[PDB]
Amino acid sequence: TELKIGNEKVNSTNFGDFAEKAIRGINHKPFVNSKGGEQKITTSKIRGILELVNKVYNRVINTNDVELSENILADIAYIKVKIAYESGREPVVKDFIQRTAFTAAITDVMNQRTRESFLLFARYVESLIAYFKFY
Amino acid sequence: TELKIGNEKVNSTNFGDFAEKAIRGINHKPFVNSKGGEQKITTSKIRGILELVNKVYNRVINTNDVELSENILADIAYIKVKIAYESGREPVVKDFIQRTAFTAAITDVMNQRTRESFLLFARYVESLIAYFKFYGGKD
Amino acid sequence: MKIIKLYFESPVHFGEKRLSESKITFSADTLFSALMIEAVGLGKEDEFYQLASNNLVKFSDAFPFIDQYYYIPKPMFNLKLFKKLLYVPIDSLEDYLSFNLGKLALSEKVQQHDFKDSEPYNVGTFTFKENTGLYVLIEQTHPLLEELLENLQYSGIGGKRNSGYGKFKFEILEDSDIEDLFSAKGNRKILLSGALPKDAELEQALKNASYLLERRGGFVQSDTYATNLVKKQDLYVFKSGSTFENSFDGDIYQVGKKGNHPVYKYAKSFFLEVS
Amino acid sequence: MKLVIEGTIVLKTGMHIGGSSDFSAIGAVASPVVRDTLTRLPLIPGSSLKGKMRYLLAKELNNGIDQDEILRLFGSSEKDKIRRARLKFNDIKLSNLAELETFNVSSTEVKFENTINRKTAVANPRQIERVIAGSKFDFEIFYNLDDIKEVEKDFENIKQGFDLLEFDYLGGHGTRGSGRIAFENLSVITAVGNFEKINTLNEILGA
Amino acid sequence: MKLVIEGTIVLKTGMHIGGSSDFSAIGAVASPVVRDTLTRLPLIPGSSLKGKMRYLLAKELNNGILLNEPNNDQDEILRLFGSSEKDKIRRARLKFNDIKLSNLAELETFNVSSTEVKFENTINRKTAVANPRQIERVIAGSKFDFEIFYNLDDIKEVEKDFENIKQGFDLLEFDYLGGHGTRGSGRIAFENLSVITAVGNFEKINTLNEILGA
Amino acid sequence: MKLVIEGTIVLKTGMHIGGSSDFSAIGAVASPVVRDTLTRLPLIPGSSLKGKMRYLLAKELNNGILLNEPNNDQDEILRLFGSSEKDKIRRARLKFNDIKLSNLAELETFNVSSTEVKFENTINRKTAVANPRQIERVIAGSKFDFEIFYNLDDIKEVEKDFENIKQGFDLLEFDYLGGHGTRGSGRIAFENLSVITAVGNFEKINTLNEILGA
Amino acid sequence: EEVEVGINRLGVLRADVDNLGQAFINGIPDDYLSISRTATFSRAMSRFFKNYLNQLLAEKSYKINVIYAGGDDLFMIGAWQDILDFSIVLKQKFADFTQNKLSISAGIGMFREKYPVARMASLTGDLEDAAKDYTKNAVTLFDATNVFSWDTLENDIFVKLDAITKNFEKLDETGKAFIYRLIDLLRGVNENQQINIARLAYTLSRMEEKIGKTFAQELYNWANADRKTLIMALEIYILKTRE
Repeated sequence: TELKIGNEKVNSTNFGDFAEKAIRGINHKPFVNSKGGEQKITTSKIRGILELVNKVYNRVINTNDVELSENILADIAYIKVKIAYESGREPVVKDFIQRTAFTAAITDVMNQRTRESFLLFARYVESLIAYFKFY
Repeated sequence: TELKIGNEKVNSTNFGDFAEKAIRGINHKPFVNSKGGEQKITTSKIRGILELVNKVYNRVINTNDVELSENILADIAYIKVKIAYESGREPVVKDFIQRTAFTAAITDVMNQRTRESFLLFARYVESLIAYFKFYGGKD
Repeated sequence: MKIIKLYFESPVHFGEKRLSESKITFSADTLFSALMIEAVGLGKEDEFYQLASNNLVKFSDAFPFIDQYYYIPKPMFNLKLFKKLLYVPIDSLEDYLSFNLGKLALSEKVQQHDFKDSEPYNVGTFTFKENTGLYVLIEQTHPLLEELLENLQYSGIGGKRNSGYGKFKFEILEDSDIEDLFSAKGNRKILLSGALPKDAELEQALKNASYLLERRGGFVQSDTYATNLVKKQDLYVFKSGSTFENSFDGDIYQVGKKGNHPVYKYAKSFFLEVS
Repeated sequence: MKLVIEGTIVLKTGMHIGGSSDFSAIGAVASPVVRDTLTRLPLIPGSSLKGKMRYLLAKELNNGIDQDEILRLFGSSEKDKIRRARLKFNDIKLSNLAELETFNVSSTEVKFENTINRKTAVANPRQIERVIAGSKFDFEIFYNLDDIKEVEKDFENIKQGFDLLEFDYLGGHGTRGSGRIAFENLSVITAVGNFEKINTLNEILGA
Repeated sequence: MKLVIEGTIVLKTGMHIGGSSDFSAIGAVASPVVRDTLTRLPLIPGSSLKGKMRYLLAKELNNGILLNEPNNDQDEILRLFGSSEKDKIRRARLKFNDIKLSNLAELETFNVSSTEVKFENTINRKTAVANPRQIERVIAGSKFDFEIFYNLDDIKEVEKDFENIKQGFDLLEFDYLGGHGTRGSGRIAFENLSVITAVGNFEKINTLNEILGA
Repeated sequence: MKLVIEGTIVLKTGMHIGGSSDFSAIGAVASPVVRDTLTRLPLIPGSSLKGKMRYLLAKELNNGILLNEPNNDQDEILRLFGSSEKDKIRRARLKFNDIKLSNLAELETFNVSSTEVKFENTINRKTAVANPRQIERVIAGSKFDFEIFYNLDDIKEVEKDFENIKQGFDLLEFDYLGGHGTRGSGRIAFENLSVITAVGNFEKINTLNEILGA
Repeated sequence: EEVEVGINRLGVLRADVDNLGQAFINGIPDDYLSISRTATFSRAMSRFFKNYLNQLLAEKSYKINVIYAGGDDLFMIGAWQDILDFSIVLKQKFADFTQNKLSISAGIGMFREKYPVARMASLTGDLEDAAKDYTKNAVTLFDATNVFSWDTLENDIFVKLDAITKNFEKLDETGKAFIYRLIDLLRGVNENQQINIARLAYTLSRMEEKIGKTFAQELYNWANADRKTLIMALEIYILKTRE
């Protein structure tokens, strides 16, 4: 219930508000294009990010063990390499991964190795989808 | 037991008439779509919002303490982000939430963080269901 | 002149004739009978009866009182002249020349039987509300009366003992500004106990008398009276709020002859003199 | 002398007790519990406590044959022997209502029962109102002492009745989950006067 | 002389029991399980268990059918559960007790609440249209630690009384306990049955404790 | 006596069933499978099994059609499943249980889960605008041990009662059980059906067992 | 056991005449006095009570036993379905006998058949005494919480019982679990109000296709306007539709 991501703590009370203020920061200084101009992350990229999390979430949710499976931590590493691929593909997903501390959260999920930490990470990510679709 | 949501303070004496007035303001001044026509919020999504509240309202009933546990507040913050997400996809439910303020009510629940405040919120939301079905709403 | 306020923790039961009724006060002979039953309890019977025979512990009967107001029954004035009224304050009577004590109830009980049917019975009662109760008035207070009163608050005034009604905690809180009414001599007397004058002074005691006879007397309890429960000789006293010109003074009549120990009945006057 | 038996009635379940002459509505509970006529707070009659102790003394004392001690301790009105009741009971009101509202719950619950017909399987619903479990009724009992030589015997046979009541109920529909009591911190203190050997009474109540 | 029938009841399915039938939310779960209003533990009454024990025994102590009133049925059942005739009245040698949930902490180690809501519906044959009901029932695997008082008075029938109460328990093992049982709820199984005296040791508690702990 | 019907239910495909009582991700499966609330195993409720075999039996016992009410249908079907008609309440002779999963041991030998997720969508037939959804359903090859209690009270009708509970099982063999059955889910099968008396031994237990395992 | 229609309960009645004590404090004044005239009033009242009430209970064959007779004492015991509707015609007959000058305070309660009649008479005399001071014309119905004036009783309840009886006997699948649920939400609105009125509006909406597109509107506006006179109306409908 901690997720000390890079600088601070988001618990299971304000994960939505943290996603809200993160996205609120995004759509007030949107990423200036490398060719000059403005763009937003599109819905399909951010939806693929959510589906990429929720493939693992479906396997995690129905197992009561607070210890995450050793197979699951491998899939969390695969989340890391998939967002690395997409993030290296385009700059808009690069700083969307940078700004919302996605890699920091996923490393802290490796570090804690608890189900509830992953569940609150998935809580956070679906709140990112929620407040992105709200704007 | 106060919950000043957007314009008034709703205790356990003046919320059902407020929900009645808000819905009566909806079904006589309805939402005009961005396509040309008139759009009313469907029964299925407002009921989806209703049992979205209810699946933690069933846990708040069997508690004695007033300060709710972190499990309950986690589910409340989840309800808030789901209200935002379903609100984001279609604008009809978006200004249903913005017009009858769930979001201010639910964040006042997130501020007071007390059992009786969430019960008052739950009675407010179900009374919105009630007077939505009653005035104008097909049965 | 002294006050004995009685604050009750519980519903009480003062009957006239039967069990299912109740009233809201208890008369002077009830208090005297109770106190010398307690003196039987501690072996100071005859000294107590002589102390009440020599008129050192003459006392009133119990009256309703609410917060800092003490009441009496409406004096039967035989003037030219409210019929649903019962009590008026003792410092407010002459202007006659806002009342709630409590609520009566019928708490209703059974006797269990093993193989026979269960036997139901109802007990009338009255409940004093919060800042209320009863009080009596004595004259020339006595240490033995103080010794006997504290044994009565732990054995129950009232009718039905030991289950579980009449119970109280007494307090003197001696008078300040009501004994002056007693010392205020007047032209029209008011009785304040169930008195019966002796036969010598009875016929002179009706010059303007506006009395009310009231039968008193019931069964007799002891461990050693008459080997079963017998009645007592019913004796016929005036009602409390009677009104006179000729002051009498009654006495305490033995109504028990058949049982080995006697049975007494306090009936002597306790007057309030007004205009 | 005259002694005070003090303690409390910590309640483990039930206590449907008594029953009033109020008109039973269709509605809510028919046959409600007994409550005070002014304050409307739930209390037990002291007669029901007195009668359960009398009954549970009666069924066990002289087991095989009323007796002396069932009249020595609880009064008699026979045609040959009449005895003053050595005990003294008061009606016991609900005490810890302040901390029975710290759980934000009512003093009295309503319990929903029925029978079914064996023949037709048609149910027959009743509502019965009873005080909630976990009530604590602070009680006081006084003692009409009149002989020093019987205090220890009386106290060992009322403490025997004090524990025999814990395994039975107290009033109402007992054999269907009601009325079960427990007795916490029972003690004795002299009302007036001064008794000398109060230690054995106080320990036998604390035992 | 006055015994305590101590054991437990485990839940293998379902078991919705009790319930104020006043009104839920629009909202939410209809017909909740009755709980202890103090501790918020769902409990079985003594009445539910006693009625189900008396119903099944009077099917078996007949043998078979039961089209009877609760009073005029048997001798060995009236001896145990009581009767209320005018003159053939028998005091109930049993005393049932309210039975609250005991292994709440063991459920908390599995991190689930002590009850669930079960979504059920009904399909109209005319229209294939649902009718959803939400029924709150306790979870399976909850243990109900219980104690039943047996106030002994006669010695010549203790063994018969305890062996028929044992067959009452193992008869209730093959039936539901309250609520929507035939729809698959309420199945119970009894464990660690034992009887222990009030004070001291009475006599022949070993024969009773072996006919009970079978 | 009492008859305990024991067999097992293998799944041939799918079996999405129920609906929780739990939060769903944005994400992922809404309408998940109905599970045990304690051990998180999937279960088919005995109510759902009862509803489908009751519907299929009441359908077949007329001619293959029905539009009546559950309390207004055949005498045999009320004799098995029960009624609540205001004059005659036939007490239900059958008694189902919730059937939680049994072979989690061998399904973990394959290192597969207990349940799959079904990605399945809707295509607008005017605009070809898709709409996806995710459905959780149980992995095919799962075995459920079920147990049914039957109140042996009559003798003349038990062979009649076990000829059409077998026929009810055989009718539900050719049909689905719960959820999206007309789209290919919930196909079940039955095997190792055995009847065993709970206490004692009914004498006509052999002719029931071959009318059961036929 | 003759009344095999409603709930097997026995009702008793206590009554007296309003303002009678002031009627004898100052009977007839000076200026329009002969001696003989005021006696005719009292003999007309007394003969009205004895002869007229005996004839009235004779002509409509009521299951009512009678104990007292008078303007201060009246005690009748009988079936509740027969003394509840005798109270309104008693009110009408004493109203047009007095020519709408002197009225009735009455008290009616409902009792178990096996019950001590002394307890019945005391409890219903106290029930009337609750309605007596309310003097004013009033009758209380079975409890001190239900005290209604005569016009309120007649008009309000006996059309909001006649409407309930007229409508719910037309319907084969509403009576009477819906009436019990409606009663349960109606009697509990006294402490918390907008919750129960909102659930009431929702559940009147959802029965509006069965109980009627009109009938739910009168149930809603009656529950908003005069709901103490409808909870008693549904209660006595339930009591007279028992078994």
